[PDB]
Amino acid sequence: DVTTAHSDYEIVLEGGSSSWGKVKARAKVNAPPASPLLPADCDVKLNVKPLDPAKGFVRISAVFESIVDSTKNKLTIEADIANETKERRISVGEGMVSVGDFSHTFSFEGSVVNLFYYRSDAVRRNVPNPIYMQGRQFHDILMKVPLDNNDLIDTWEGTVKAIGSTGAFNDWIRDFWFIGPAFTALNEGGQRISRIEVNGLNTESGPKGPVGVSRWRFSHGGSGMVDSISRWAELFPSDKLNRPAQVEAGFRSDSQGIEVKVDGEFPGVSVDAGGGLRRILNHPLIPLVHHGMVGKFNNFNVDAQLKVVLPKGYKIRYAAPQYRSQNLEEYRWSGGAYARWVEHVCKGGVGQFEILYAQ
Amino acid sequence: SNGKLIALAVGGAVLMGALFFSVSFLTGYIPAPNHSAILTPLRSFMGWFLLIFCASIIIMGLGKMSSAISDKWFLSFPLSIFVIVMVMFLSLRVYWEKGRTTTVDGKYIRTTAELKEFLNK
Amino acid sequence: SNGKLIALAVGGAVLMGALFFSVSFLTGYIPAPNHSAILTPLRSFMGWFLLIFCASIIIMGLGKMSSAISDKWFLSFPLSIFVIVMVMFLSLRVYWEKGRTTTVDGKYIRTTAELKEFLNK
Amino acid sequence: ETRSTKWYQIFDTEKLDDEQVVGGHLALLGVLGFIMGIYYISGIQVFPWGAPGFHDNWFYLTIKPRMVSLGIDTYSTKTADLEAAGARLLGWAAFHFLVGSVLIFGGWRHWTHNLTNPFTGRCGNFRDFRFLGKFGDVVFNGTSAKSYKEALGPHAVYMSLLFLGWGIVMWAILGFAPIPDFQTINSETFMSFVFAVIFFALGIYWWNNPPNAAIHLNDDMKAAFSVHLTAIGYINIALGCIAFVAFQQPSFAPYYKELDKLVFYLYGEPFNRVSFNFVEQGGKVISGAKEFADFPAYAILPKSGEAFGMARVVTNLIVFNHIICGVLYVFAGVYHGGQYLLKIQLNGMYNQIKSIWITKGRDQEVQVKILGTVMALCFATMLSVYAVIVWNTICELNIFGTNITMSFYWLKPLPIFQWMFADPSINDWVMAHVITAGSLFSLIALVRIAFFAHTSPLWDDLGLKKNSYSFPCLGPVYGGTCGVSIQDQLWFAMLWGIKGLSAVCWYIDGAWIASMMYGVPAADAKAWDSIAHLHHHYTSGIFYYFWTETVTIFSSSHLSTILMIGHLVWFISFAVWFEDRGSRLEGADIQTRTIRWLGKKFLNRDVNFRFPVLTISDSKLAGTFLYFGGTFMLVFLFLANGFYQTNSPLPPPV
Amino acid sequence: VMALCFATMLSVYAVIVWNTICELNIFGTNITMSFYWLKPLPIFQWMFADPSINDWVMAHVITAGSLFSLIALVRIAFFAHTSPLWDDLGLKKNSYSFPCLGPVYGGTCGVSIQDQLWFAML
Amino acid sequence: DAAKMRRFLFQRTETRSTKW
Ligand code: BCL
Ligand code: BCL
Ligand code: BCL
Ligand code: BCL
Ligand code: BCL
Ligand code: BCL
Ligand code: CLA
Ligand SMILES: CCCCCCCCCCCCCCCC(=O)OC[C@@H](CO[C@H]1O[C@@H](CO)[C@H](O)[C@@H](O)[C@@H]1O)OC(=O)CCCCCCCCCCCCCCC
Ligand SMILES: CCCCCCCCCCCCCCCC(=O)OC[C@@H](CO[C@H]1O[C@@H](CO)[C@H](O)[C@@H](O)[C@@H]1O)OC(=O)CCCCCCCCCCCCCCC
Ligand code: SF4
Ligand SMILES: [Ca+2]
Repeated sequence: DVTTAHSDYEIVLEGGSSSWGKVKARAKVNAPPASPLLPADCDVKLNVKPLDPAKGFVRISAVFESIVDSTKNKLTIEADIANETKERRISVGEGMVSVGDFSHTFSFEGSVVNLFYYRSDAVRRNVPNPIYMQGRQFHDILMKVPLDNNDLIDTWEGTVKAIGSTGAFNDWIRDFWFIGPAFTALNEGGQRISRIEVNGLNTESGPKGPVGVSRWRFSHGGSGMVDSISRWAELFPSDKLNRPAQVEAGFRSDSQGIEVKVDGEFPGVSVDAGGGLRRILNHPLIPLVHHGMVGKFNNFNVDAQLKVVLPKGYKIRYAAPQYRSQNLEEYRWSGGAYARWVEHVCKGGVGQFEILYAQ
Repeated sequence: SNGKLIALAVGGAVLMGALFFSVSFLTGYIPAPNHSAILTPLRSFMGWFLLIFCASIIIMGLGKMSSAISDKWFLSFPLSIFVIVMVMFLSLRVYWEKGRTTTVDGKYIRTTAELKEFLNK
Repeated sequence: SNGKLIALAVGGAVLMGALFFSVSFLTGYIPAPNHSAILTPLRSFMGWFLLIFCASIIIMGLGKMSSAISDKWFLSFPLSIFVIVMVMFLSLRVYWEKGRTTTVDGKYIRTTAELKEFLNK
Repeated sequence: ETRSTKWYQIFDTEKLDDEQVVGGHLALLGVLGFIMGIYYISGIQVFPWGAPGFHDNWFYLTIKPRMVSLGIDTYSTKTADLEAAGARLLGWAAFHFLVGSVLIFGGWRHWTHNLTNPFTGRCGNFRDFRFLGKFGDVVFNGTSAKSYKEALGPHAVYMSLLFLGWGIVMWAILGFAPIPDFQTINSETFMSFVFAVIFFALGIYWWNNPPNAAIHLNDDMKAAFSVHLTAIGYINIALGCIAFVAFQQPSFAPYYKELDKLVFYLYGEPFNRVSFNFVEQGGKVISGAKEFADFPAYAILPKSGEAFGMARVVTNLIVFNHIICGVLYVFAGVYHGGQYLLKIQLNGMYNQIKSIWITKGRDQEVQVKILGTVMALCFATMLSVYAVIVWNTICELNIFGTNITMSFYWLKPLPIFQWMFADPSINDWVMAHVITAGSLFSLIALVRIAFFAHTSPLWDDLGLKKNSYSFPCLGPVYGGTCGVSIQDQLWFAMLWGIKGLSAVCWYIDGAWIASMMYGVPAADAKAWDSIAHLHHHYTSGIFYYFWTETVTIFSSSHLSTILMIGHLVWFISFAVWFEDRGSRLEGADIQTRTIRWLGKKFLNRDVNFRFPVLTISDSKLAGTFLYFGGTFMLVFLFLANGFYQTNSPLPPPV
Repeated sequence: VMALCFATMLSVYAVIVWNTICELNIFGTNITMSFYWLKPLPIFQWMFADPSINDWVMAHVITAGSLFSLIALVRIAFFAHTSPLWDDLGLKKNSYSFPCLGPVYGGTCGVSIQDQLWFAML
Repeated sequence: DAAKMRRFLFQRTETRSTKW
């Protein structure tokens, strides 16, 4: 008849100008995953360390350790992203991609440009909390993959041959880049992927072995739903990185269901809301719109508890849905309206849940 | 499990009953007092037919519900069992026996001493 | 199977014999008439010990002869077996019972009329 | 990963959460209240309106001495005092119907996670709650238990609350004030308050400090459920032991001993018979001959309680019930526990558990030594006592030129223990050693489940693992490997247990155990009562028990139907327990083809059935159930046929 | 053989069970409703002294008791090496005293002819 | 001692052999 979800959430925030918050999330679901291969398990690790305050540069790391249908898959990234201007942001990094007995490394020199179709004062004035901002992003990519394996060489030779013989390579590459249902995800979040542009595909010798080099540049536009475009300044609290921040998560999946664990501190959890009042950051829309894609296949009953811990002297001025209980410094959400909003947002809804806490 | 399959069972039962009734008119058995010659065989066959029929339905009925029980029967099965037990105790006092043991006069005997006196006289 | 292996069996049986022999004093039981207090546990212990010894020897003996029986036992085994029933039948009429029973005077009873009449007198 | 989609694994701990468990337990206590309210209606001797009541049933006899003790039921021979009693039983039956309906409602919504009440229009949280408003806020600092360990304090509190409630109920509704003297029912109210104080204090000490013992039990529901069942079974065995000593104490005479003086009319007991030519008319019997002529045609006849010995029959039916179950639950606690030890050995969490309840038996070296001590002590005891019983049997049958003088009549429990038996005799020395041997025997199958769930000293030698708990065997390899899983070792604990489970039935029915043959008309069978100065005449010997006890079974048309049904069920276990599973699989194939061929030739339409056959593991399951159910469907007849031990011994026949 | 064994073990057992139920007055039935009128036909009456239902049942019990143990004998005669099931399961009965092939196929214990001999004695 | 132990079970097997 029905299934059941059980989940636990937790946000601990500091006082003053600090935007630092600790987030812990535990979930357990009893329906099969939409993945056409099971069991599929996955652990992800993100760590960001500030290099220098004046430059604004930071070192970000990412490790992916996932076993898919008994096939070990690992992707590693180490990069140096910094703020150049309000719309440009350059990143220099290295990474490794290993699948079973296959592995290849890569080095990239990249910059992302983000522009808003309009910037009007009246919107800013008349709007206290703007959700949708219309925009576009442009990526400059200089990939450096050494052709160590027999297979790498063949993938490169084939790629060059394909470009040479097929005029529609810029268009049909979007059918490869977004594999299975990721392509349908594009239309779902109101995101348009423009055709890639190959500046150059030149083999350059390296001390180790021949290095296939690609210099490409692409763009993609968001109707407003996309958070990378609508929220470009908020997803990189580099200047608020006074101390190293880490987000650690992982999940297990198979015919029986999904088990998920998430934990970590980072800045930007709390943002100014006006009139001296602070507020939890607006929920990302892309994750909700992307989970409604797989969350609408099994009728489920929700068992979710959201424990929010505020700073000393800091109480909430307003929340909808209202906290079921309060216990001193901490406030609790469970049941009633909140476990309707959870069923709303776990199936793809993006309805607002706002908490305002003032000193 | 339609048409002739169930047709066959009814035909077989009728044939067995006729054979049991027929054999008697030639078995040469003296009938019991105040009993019909045609009735004795008919009553005996019905009792024999019911025992196999009851055993057969119970065997397939338990089999039908052994592979068709789940989490959904968590409340219904325990309630149905209680209902059968309840309609059973009522039968003890509404069909099997009406009231507790009483004498022709309508008196009761609930003590060993009262019984002992009854036994002697 | 030498020295201490057999000594443990014999010593173990002996020490056990004292336990019951010592337990009887601890029990302080009222003995059967015309039967010594020391004698009752010794008699009980020997019978129990003989029963366990007999079971162990029968099992070991069957195991020893079960795999050792070949073509050479074709005549000896069948002759030895008549040598168990033979010595047993003789023992039955020599040790177990002496003669077909007769009355204290020495008369015999082999007829129902004699049994119908002898019992009356 | 062996299949678990069987119909009898639907309610497994793997398929349920903590919230569902609570719902499952509640969804049964409500049913239990509905059951308890039917054992009360049936016990109405005369209706409130004056119509005659219900004939005696065994389901109400085992609770009648309790309702008499609490005042709901009376032993009065007068209908006026027996007409009020009927009204009360109706009150408590209707009351248990109402409270049961609440617990089922509070179990259906608990099971469906739907904890919403219409009057308050607010849904409660299972993860955290105040617990009965302010009462819980003052005691649990406004919070709820977050784990099984943290649930001990709140769970203990609940027990104190329940005890306090029972005490208030006895004082206010049943009128028993708490007088602290232990010869009256009024002491069950005094100790209902002392216990409510001990538990509440104990429930606060465990809430402030949660227990760290068996920390791994918090992680798995089945691990904790099995330790509770190994504990509940021992508790139940203790309750059976205590109810035997207490129910025949002088202070319990007004409730258990009083049954002897009454006349009982059990259903299915001998009734007034009639002639073949019987034609009953309304006004009078015509041209018919009816037996007794003191009751109406087909009326259950009376039965003298004193002759029947109902005070000890009811004591036995209750004492044995809480022991037949207590040992079943100990067996299941080890089974469902080793069922969890297989998982931690498969996913490998066993070597990292620091609990001394798992760490103590880590090494195989100790395992063989522990099992080698249970095995050696069972041998030295099941032999020492069997040879005594066999020797006593030989001595009194005058076999091998021996007499009842050479028997073990002088052997009896030591003076230190004599207080444990009303009348000390070899029948008591043997029974203690039989239970000791009967426990160490079935303990071997239990130590095996605890230690050899996955790998044994032999399988580690043979290079094999026991991947499942319900795998019948590994083929005919190495001469054969059948019955090696822990589910099969559970069966060999239930099957081996039937001996000590029968040494209890025999010993509480007043039978002789020190000899296979006691009381038969043979050389020295009737010379026991005087050779050992027995103050009681035991009903019969181990073998002669079946002959004497069954004289009353054959006289009853319902006790004899049980005898037939119970035997029919038991031998059918041979069909699924013998090594004929391959033969059944072939046979069925012939039956399917034969039926297909008969249908084909006989009817134009061809209909096939593909006859099914159970698997060995599915065979050993139905096998033990048919063997155990059949073996104790008939043990009931020994206890319910009457208690026929007497306090007058027999002089030697000579 | 199996069909005859079934139609005769169920026809005579239900008579014995029914007679038992009628004699114990279970389900309000008197010995009058039992098969006391069923006895061997007149043609066979010479085989018995004081012919009765005790004689009709005994003939059918032996008939059922022979056809029952005959099933284990027809299987020794016909399935010594192979059976319709093991030709289906692609197996050979190499031997007369092999216990089972192991847990496989829900298990296959008691399939040799020595075991079928045991099920004829039992 | 595994080998020596297995030579025994092998001395009592389900395969064809000579019996008393
Ligand atoms: C997903 C939506 C957008 C996207 C969003 C962004 C954003 C936002 C920016 C980049 C920028 C970059 N993008 Mg892009 N990018 C996309 C598609 C691509 C593709 C592709 C395979 O098609 C490529 C090759 C690139 C390439 C690049 C790099 C040149 C550059 C730095 C990446 C990096 O270091 O990641 C690191 C490697 C990872 C695996 C990180 C993954 C992080 C995930 C997505 C979010 C984790 C944060 C979590 C929610 C909160 C954590 C807090 C902790 C403190 C970390 N983009 C799509 C279209 N891209 C960056 C830039 O401006 O460079 C100048 C940057 O700021
Ligand atoms: C009978 C001998 C053993 C026994 C042997 C087995 C076996 C064998 C099995 C279980 C299984 C189960 N046992 Mg156990 N179990 C016993 C005593 C208990 C007791 C108790 C009353 O104290 C409880 C609460 C449990 C609990 C449970 C569940 C964890 C699980 C699934 C139950 C189910 O779906 O039943 C069926 C559901 C029904 C509605 C049918 C009626 C069941 C009634 C309510 C009694 C419940 C207990 C009974 C033994 C369940 C199994 C019946 C089968 C015919 C064997 N066992 C005793 C100790 N148990 C299964 C499992 O998954 O184990 C890991 C399993 O395979
Ligand atoms: C709970 C499910 C059912 C129910 C099922 C039963 C059952 C089952 C029985 C009764 C019986 C009784 N019930 Mg009722 N009963 C229910 C609801 C009620 C309510 C109520 C408040 O609604 C009342 C007043 C009663 C009243 C009564 C009495 C007429 C009678 C004797 C009770 C007794 O001895 O209590 C004493 C109770 C306590 C002292 C509470 C404490 C019990 C403790 C927790 C158990 C410890 C035992 C053991 C040692 C555990 C050890 C492990 C731990 C170390 C503790 N019932 C509901 C509807 N009722 C009994 C009967 O008829 O006997 C003939 C009986 O056996
Ligand atoms: C005998 C009653 C049963 C039971 C039957 C019910 C019933 C009936 C209802 C609930 C419902 C509720 N159950 Mg429950 N439930 C039991 C045990 C618990 C326990 C526990 C582990 O002790 C907890 C935390 C809960 C949790 C909850 C609440 C959050 C929820 C609230 C709605 C409502 O009407 O609330 C009022 C209750 C609260 C706000 C919680 C605090 C008070 C206590 C815990 C409530 C249970 C009854 C109480 C223990 C009875 C007396 C015990 C005495 C010793 C006699 N139940 C008790 C033992 N449960 C509701 C539901 O499902 O609605 C659809 C509901 O109406
Ligand atoms: C002569 C010694 C008898 C004997 C006579 C008694 C007497 C007498 C009493 C008990 C009683 C008891 N017996 Mg005992 N008991 C024996 C052997 C055993 C064995 C055993 C398997 O070894 C066990 C587990 C028990 C168990 C028990 C307890 C139920 C109880 C504990 C006190 C006790 O023994 O006090 C007294 C103990 C001793 C005087 C010495 C005990 C010596 C130990 C036990 C070594 C003997 C074992 C022996 C090696 C077995 C032989 C095996 C061979 C190798 C074939 N007995 C031997 C066979 N037993 C008491 C009770 O309540 O009975 C109802 C009691 O009064
Ligand atoms: C009313 C018919 C009764 C019956 C009543 C009698 C009577 C009466 C006599 C015998 C006697 C005999 N019975 Mg018969 N017998 C029946 C069925 C069987 C079956 C069988 C398994 O089908 C067998 C193998 C036997 C075997 C035998 C021989 C021992 C002997 C042979 C002569 C004979 O039958 O003459 C008479 C035969 C008939 C009048 C008709 C026979 C009909 C055929 C044989 C089958 C009947 C239908 C079948 C049973 C349908 C049942 C299907 C089930 C519902 C599944 N009977 C049925 C149940 N049987 C004689 C003897 O010596 O007894 C001691 C004897 O006097
Ligand atoms: C009453 C007990 C009983 C019954 C009815 C059967 C019946 C059967 N056995 Mg089994 N068997 C039993 C005991 C029993 N056996 C025991 C104790 C053992 C161990 C030695 C075996 C060992 C065994 C083996 C090894 C094999 C069978 C096989 C068979 C089947 C072949 C015979 C046939 O086709 O029709 C025979 C005739 C009938 C069945 C007529 C029906 C008789 C009555 C009316 C059945 C209904 C009564 C029943 C007890 C009701 C239960 C009530 C409940 C309260 C218990 C048959 C279904 C073979 C087979 O093909 O397996 C499928 C096979 O290979 N038997
Ligand atoms: C299933 C697997 C294993 C089997 C064990 C499980 C079942 C055990 C369930 C206990 C069974 C008891 C039943 C009810 C208690 C009862 O009877 O108590 C009274 C009393 C006699 O009372 C009177 O009874 C009359 C009946 O004839 C007499 O005529 C009269 O003379 C006598 O006075 O009995 C004892 O003293 C009890 C003896 C046994 C002594 C226990 C010894 C065991 C202790 C030592 C260790 C054992 C455990 C070893 C480890 C496994
Ligand atoms: C391994 C499985 C099988 C086991 C072995 C079975 C072989 C035995 C073979 C049956 C024979 C028994 C032998 C002893 C002879 C004996 O009794 O003969 C006399 C007479 C009665 O004599 C008197 O007996 C009194 C005792 O109460 C009475 O009170 C009195 O009234 C009556 O006159 O019995 C018959 O007429 C014999 C009935 C059975 C009728 C045989 C029907 C079988 C024939 C048909 C086919 C059967 C085979 C089917 C194929 C397998
Ligand atoms: S008969 Fe059964 S237990 Fe024996 S070897 Fe074959 S499958 Fe295993
Ligand atoms: Ca008895």
